[PDB]
Amino acid sequence: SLTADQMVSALLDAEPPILYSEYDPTRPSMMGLLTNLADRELVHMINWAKRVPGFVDLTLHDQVHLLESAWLEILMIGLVWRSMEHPGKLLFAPNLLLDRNQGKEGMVEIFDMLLATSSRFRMMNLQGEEFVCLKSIILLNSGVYTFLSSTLKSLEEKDHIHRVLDKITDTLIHLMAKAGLTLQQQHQRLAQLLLILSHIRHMSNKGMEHLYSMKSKVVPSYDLLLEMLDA
Amino acid sequence: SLTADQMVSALLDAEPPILYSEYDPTRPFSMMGLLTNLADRELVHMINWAKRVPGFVDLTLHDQVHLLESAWLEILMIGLVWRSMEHPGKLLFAPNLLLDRNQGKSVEGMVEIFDMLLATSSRFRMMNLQGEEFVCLKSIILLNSGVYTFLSSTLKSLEEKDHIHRVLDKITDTLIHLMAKAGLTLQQQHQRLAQLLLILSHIRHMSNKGMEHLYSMKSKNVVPSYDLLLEMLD
Ligand SMILES: CN(C)CCOc1ccc([C@H]2C[C@]3(C)[C@@H](O)CC[C@H]3[C@@H]3CCc4cc(O)ccc4[C@@H]32)cc1
Ligand SMILES: CN(C)CCOc1ccc([C@H]2C[C@]3(C)[C@@H](O)CC[C@H]3[C@@H]3CCc4cc(O)ccc4[C@@H]32)cc1
Ligand SMILES: [Mg+2]
Repeated sequence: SLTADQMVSALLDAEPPILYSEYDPTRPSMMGLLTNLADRELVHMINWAKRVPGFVDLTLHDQVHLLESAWLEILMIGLVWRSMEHPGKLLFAPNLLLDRNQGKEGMVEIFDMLLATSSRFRMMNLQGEEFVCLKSIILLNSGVYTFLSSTLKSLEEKDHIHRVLDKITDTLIHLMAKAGLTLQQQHQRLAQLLLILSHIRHMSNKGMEHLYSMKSKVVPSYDLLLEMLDA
Repeated sequence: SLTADQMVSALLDAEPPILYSEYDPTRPFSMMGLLTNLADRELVHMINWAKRVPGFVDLTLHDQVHLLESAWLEILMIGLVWRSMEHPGKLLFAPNLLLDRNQGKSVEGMVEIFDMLLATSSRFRMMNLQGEEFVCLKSIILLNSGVYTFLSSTLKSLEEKDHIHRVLDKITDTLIHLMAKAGLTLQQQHQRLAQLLLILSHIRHMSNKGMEHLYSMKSKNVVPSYDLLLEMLD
């Protein structure tokens, strides 16, 4: 029942904080810093996911499935968003801005992919309001095709998810109309934004490939995610 | 310069044929071998199709190879999902190779992917995806999949990226026009456009999982090389 303006207000209000890397800056490695940062960001991501309109209407199992599918894409879109005003570098945290040379485990290709994404956001002059919409779309869409369930409940859950996704589409279009874009510019920009999400999916897949290769007891389990969502 | 109708006409005409699996149907019924040979032959036709997608051959041959390298398995997959739409619970790899979920388990690499593909065809059916929309989506995959990974900012590459995005914009216009022709409201148009493009993220995911398996095989030419793709495009 939320208006487009109310949807934007809700998403802006739900935004998680920007966290810091944990290292003492007076002291003279990187994977441990990034892993600890991501570990702390995931806790705040669960809080954010619960404030995305329609997300807590789903079952806890479906909430876990969506977050299990989307968490690294959500970390990556956040990283790209905070790196937009840092050409050629990635702002993992305010105290951890790395260039491509510093990027050289698992980042041989991904670093450049992330840089290219932030470059594209810059080319498009992506707005904060648009960004939070995109991030919510990732949460709701990434796992919606892989519930592996044809129960009556699951059919209803998928319908709900797509209704909420439709509302966010309406909201994105509304933001563009507010800005004075023509109808043609509106549907072109909508398409351009959603097509970037495929690239973010690609980057997450490559990132998840590395995390699994580590064989470190480093990918959040279903049961960990379930514990956090119901806490 | 193409109009929306002309863009659709062009894409419909560029459509590759549906190929058959190569096995003797009188012999006892090898699945990965059959599927690989099928895909090998499909890829040859895919290159012909790609060259007929408006705007594609305007690109440098290097950039054409890069786009196809990025997109080819996605394109095979959306093709598969399209020709499986009217076969719930099954995948029509070829007209003489219709596999169900149980048979899917006989296929290495498909423990999760088979169900993912089925879910996509189910979603296409629920949306009543039209042929005109399908060819638009397939062209979008070709142009979009590799456009952020050129790893070049030569003046030429800047121009190539702009061109690609202008063509992508035209296909967006074309999709919206098809929906308007069908009498959808403006709200329904932008909702459906979004629904269609969001499925492309799932298709990328499936391709990445498929590519993971192909690389795991450590089989020469089971992933087409850059030079193989270049030889076919040229
Ligand atoms: C969350 N806990 C439960 C599990 C730890 O997950 C992690 C641990 C480390 C990262 C780092 C390290 C990588 C995966 C590299 O290898 C290849 C891509 C890297 C990503 C990039 C995205 C990203 C964004 C962030 O803002 C913080 C960390 C990271 C990552 C990302 C997620
Ligand atoms: C093209 N030549 C140069 C290289 C061979 O590429 C191949 C070889 C075999 C396939 C098969 C086997 C798989 C990858 C499984 O493993 C996991 C996903 C499978 C995909 C599914 C998509 C697909 C669609 C087709 O219409 C024909 C084959 C296939 C594939 C797909 C592509
Ligand atoms: Mg704008």
